[PDB]
Amino acid sequence: IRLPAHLRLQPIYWSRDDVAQWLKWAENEFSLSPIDSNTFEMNGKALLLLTKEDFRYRSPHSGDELYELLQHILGSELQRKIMEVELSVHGVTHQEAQTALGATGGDVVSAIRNLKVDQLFHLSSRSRADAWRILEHYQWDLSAASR
Ligand SMILES: [Cl-]
Repeated sequence: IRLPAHLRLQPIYWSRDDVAQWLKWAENEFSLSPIDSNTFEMNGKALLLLTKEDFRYRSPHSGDELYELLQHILGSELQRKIMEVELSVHGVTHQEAQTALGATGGDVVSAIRNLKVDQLFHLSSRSRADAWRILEHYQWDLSAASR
C-alpha cells in the first residue's frame, strides 16, 4: 500500500483539499467505484463526525470502504471522544481534552464535568467541592456561572 505523500495520517488536521486528496488516493489504491469529490465537501474534523450510514449516503458502493479505511488510519475512538469534549466546553483545547479524558479513563461524561468544574473553580475562592456541588445541583450546566 502506497500512501499519498504530503498527506499526514492525522485526519483531525485535514483540510477540504486534503479530504479530496485522500478520496482520490483511496479510489485508485483500492480500485473503488467512482467517487464524486463534490460529495465530501468538508474538512477532516467533519469527516470524523460522519457515521458509516452517512458515508454510504454519499457513496452507496464504496462509502463503507472509505469509513473502514478512515478507521484504520485513525487506529487504536480517542480522536472522536476529544471532539465531543471540545464540542461540550467553551475554551477547551485538544490537549486539555486529551488530558481530561486520560484522567477519567476514556469517560467523556466525567471529563466534560471535570473540565467544567475546572473552569468554574477558576473564578471563585470556593473549594472544588463547592464548585462540584453547584454544578451537580445545576445539572452540569456551566452557563450557570452567575456570581
Ligand atoms: Cl486524528
